[PDB]
Formats: sequence, C-alpha cells, structure tokens
Amino acid sequence: MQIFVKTLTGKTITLEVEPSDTIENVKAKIQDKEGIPPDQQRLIFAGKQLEDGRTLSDYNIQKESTLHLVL
Amino acid sequence: MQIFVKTLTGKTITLEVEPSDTIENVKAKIQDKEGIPPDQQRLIFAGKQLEDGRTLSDYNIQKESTLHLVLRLRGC
Amino acid sequence: MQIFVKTLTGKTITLEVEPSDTIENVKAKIQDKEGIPPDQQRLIFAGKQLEDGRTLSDYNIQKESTLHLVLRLRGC
Amino acid sequence: RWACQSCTFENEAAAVLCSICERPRLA
Amino acid sequence: RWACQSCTFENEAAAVLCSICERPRLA
Amino acid sequence: LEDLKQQLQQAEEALVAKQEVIDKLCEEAEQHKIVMETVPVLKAQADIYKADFQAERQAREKLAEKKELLQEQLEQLQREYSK
Amino acid sequence: QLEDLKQQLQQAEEALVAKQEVIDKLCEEAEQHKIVMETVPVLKAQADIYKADFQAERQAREKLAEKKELLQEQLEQLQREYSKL
Amino acid sequence: QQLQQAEEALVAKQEVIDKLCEEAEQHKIVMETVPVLKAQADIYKADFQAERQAREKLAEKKELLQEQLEQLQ
Amino acid sequence: QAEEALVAKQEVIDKLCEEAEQHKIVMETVPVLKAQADIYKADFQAERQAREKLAEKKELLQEQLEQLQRE
Ligand SMILES: [Zn+2]
Ligand SMILES: [Zn+2]
Repeated sequence: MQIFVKTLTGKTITLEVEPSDTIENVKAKIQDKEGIPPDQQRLIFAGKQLEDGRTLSDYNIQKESTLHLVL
Repeated sequence: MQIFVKTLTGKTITLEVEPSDTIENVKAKIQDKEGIPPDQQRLIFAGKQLEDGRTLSDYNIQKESTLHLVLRLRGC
Repeated sequence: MQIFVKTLTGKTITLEVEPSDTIENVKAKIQDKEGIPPDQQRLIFAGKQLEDGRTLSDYNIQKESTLHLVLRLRGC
Repeated sequence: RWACQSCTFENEAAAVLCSICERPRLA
Repeated sequence: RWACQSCTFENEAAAVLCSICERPRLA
Repeated sequence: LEDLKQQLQQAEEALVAKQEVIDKLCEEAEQHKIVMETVPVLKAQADIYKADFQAERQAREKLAEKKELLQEQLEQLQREYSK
Repeated sequence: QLEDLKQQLQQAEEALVAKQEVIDKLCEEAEQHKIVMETVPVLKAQADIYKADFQAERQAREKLAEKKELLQEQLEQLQREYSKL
Repeated sequence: QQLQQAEEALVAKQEVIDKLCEEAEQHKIVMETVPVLKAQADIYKADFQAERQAREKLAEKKELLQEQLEQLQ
Repeated sequence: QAEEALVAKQEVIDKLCEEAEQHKIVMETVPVLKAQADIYKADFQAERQAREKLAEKKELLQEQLEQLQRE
C-alpha cells in the first residue's frame, strides 16, 4: 500500500512499501528515493517512536495513516 | 498537472502538482522555485483561502487552475 | 540614435535611444547609468519641460540633440 | 459581499479593505 | 502529558522539550 | 440621511488614491533595490582597476630605473671610449 | 441600520490613517535609498580614472621597453666598435 | 521542579546560538568574495566585447579591400 | 512561566537556521562565479589573439594590393 510521511516543514512524501517492510526498510526506501539518511530518521505516531528492528505490521499501522519524520 | 500562481506584481509561475498534494506542499514548491518563505504565503482560489490541512482535491482544483498569491511584505 | 543629457554641474552623459522612446523610458535609462530615481529627474529641451508620456519625435528630438537635466531635491 | 479585485477573495459587504491583501475595495 | 505541535509526540507532563525533536512544550 | 453614504463613498474613493501612491512607490522601490544592489560590484571594480594600475606603475618604475642605469653605462664607456 | 455605518466609516477613517502612515514610511525609505544610488556615479567615475591611468602606464611601459632594447643594441654595438678599436 | 533542568537547558540553547553566530561570521567572510567575482566577470565581458567590436570593423575593412582586389583583376 | 524564554530561544534559533540556508545558497554559487570569471578571461584572450591574427592576415595582404597596383 501507499503511505505518507509528514515532516516538520509541512511536506508530505509518498512511499511504496510492503506490510512486511521494517521501519528500517521504510527509512531505506526514504534514502533511496529521497536521499534522507536512515540514521537521522525518527518516526513518531500517537506519541510512540518506531524502533528500527520492528516491521510495519508490528505497530498496527492502519488505513489513512500519516507518519511523522523527526531529524 | 500544471497549476498557475499569479502574484500581485504581474509575475506568474507555473507549477507541476498532484491533486493529493497539501497546501503546505504547494507552498514548499513555491519556496523551491522562487525563494518565497512559506510563512508569508497566502493562497486564494474561488474567493476562498486555502487551508494547510486540505488537499487540492478538497478544493476541487483541477489542472491549469489559477491560484492567487498574497504575501505579507511590508504591506504594499 | 545617440543623444546627450547635460546637467547644470558640467557633467554630460551619453545615451543610446530611439526616436520612438518615451520620456519615461529615457529617465529609466538615466537611472540605469546614473542611479537617479526618475521621480527626481526633470528633463528640459529647447526651453520646454518634457512630459513623461510623450516620445522624442513628439518633441522633434533628433540625433545629437542636447537635453538639460534638473534634479529635484525632495520627492516625498 | 464583494470579491477583491486583486486576490479574488470574497469579503463581507462591511469590509472596506480586503481582509487578506488589504487593498481597497475599489482598487 | 502534552502532544508536540510539530510531530504530535505525546510527552510526559514533566518534559520541557519534546523527547524526539527537542522543541519546547509550548512551541 | 443619504449624505452619510456620500461620506462613505468619498472615503472609499480616497483609499483608492492612497493605494495608487503605495503601488507607485513600491514599483519604484523595487527599481531602487536593483540599483543599490549594483553598488558593491562597482566598488569591487574600482578596487580591481586601482590594483591593476598600481601594479603597472610599480613595474614601470622598476623598468625606468633599470633603463636609466643603462644610460649611465653607455655614457660611461662613451666617456671611456675617449682614448 | 445606520449605526453599522458608524461602525463602518470609523473603520474606514482608521484605515486611511494606516495607509498614510505606510506612505510616509515608504517615502522616508526612498530618501535613505537615494544616498546609496548617489554613490553609483562616483564609483563609475573612479573606475574610469583608474582604468585611464592604467592604460597610460601600460603605454608608457611599452615605449620605455623598446627604448631600452634600442639602448641595448646601441650599447652592445659600442662594445664591438670598442674591443675592435 | 524542573527549573534546574530548564535553567540548564536554556544555557544549552544559548550555546547553540553561540555556535551559529561563529559559523555565520566565517560564512560572511566567504560571501564577501561574491562582488569581486562578479566585478571581474563584468570586466572580462566588457574587454571581450571591445575586442570583438574592433575585430568586426577590421574584417569589414579587409573584406572591402579584398573586394577591391577582386574587381581590379 | 518556564517557556517565558525557552520559546524565545527557539525563535532566535529558527531565524538563524533560515539565515544559514540563505548563506549556504550564496556560498554554493561562489565556485560557479569563479569558473565564469576564468571563462570570460579565456574568451577575451582568445578574441584578442584572433583579432591580432586577423590584423596580420589583412595588413600583410595589403602588400598584395600594392602588387596589383604596379599594373
Ligand atoms: Zn484582496
Ligand atoms: Zn516533537
């Protein structure tokens, strides 16, 4: 499915991911298509930080979700 | 798709956007092309000010639509 | 064609213009090379003060003609 | 209500200047 | 608790800065 | 009466006159911004021409000193060829 | 309905004063700009002076050079007409 | 009472602005070269157009003379 | 009254980050201006050389107009 990542500057980026993709994988997709290093990426939703080792299905990411990117 | 942004100074800029883009994403594109800070940008369409949380589809903005760019520069 | 604009301080500037140029355009050329804002510029030719809207042919200003430039003090 | 001639914003009839670009109603 | 107005992180009440973006509580 | 609406319509027309002045002044102000932006480049040019000038003068002073010495040499053996 | 115009015209009068305050601000800024733009012709004149003086020093350095080369060949020829004498 | 945490952290942010101003001054030194490079470019462009102007008038004089040889032959 | 000066510091920092981005733009143009200056110098030197070669190839050919002047 296609998801959106929300930045501090009001920019929203579109990503092609797999439900089996890790948070590390999403950061790798951001690096490959947007050039943002995965080491600086910190994903936040509902006051919860996503950990590198877990996948998208681990965090119960539902439909119409918007992710937050903190550097 | 192309959309147009006309300024008060007679300059018109052409943008390539998608209807799913936010107003903040459009303001970022305005800064990228003309260096205009997004905090000073106010975009008007059909007599309505465009809100940051809405999409282009929210305002039914189709291709080759023309938005009006109001700034805040010292109030000319 | 080339014309000359004499000031009251003994300085003469040379301009490349065309008979179809407006007085407003000539004052812009004077601003470009001398930095004088056109609102200060008052152009005199043959004892007559020129109006911005007219052309050089309207005042029958030919090649190598000499205009006099009086500078304002204020502006606003 | 009146639409601004500069930025097309439709202001209330009471508005003297446009609420957004502040240019007069008749400009 | 307070939710950060830039990244929506829900911080502890005693937190002065956001734990992830370090922006102040009232920013 | 209706003269109150006449007072308002008069004020609205005077606001158009002020916006005219503001628009002319801001249109002129952008041109002033352009001319003022040229000043530091013109200052840099003057510094460049002063440098090139002083360099050529210093080199000329050195060359002129060398030539005058050669004049003293030709005049020396011309004062010594007298033999 | 008229009392809304007292809430209207009073706003229009306040807006005219605001516009005039903006105008007076712009006019003051323009007089401060005129100082800088008046430095423009001064620097253009300085550059013309330094460029003219440089071109003079160039031309002088050239005519001096071939003068010195002529003094050289005249000198070395005197060396010949001397060691042979 | 996070005042000590806040009183220390505000000193930490003031340390951040100290670094930003120091780097800003180092940048200002580098940015000062821009007008010199612009002025130098404008000079060489003028000198080039001066040489090209002179060469055009030379070529027109030669082509007129080479025409005088073509006719006088 | 904890943010009384903390938000003020963040405001000064943010305006300095915008200043930093503008500085990074100007310094990014610097080597381009230098390359432009060196190019204009080369094209100028080449145009002077090409002019002198032309002045020779014509003023020398002026002797040919004196050759066909004997007839
Ligand atoms: Zn408006
Ligand atoms: Zn945060």
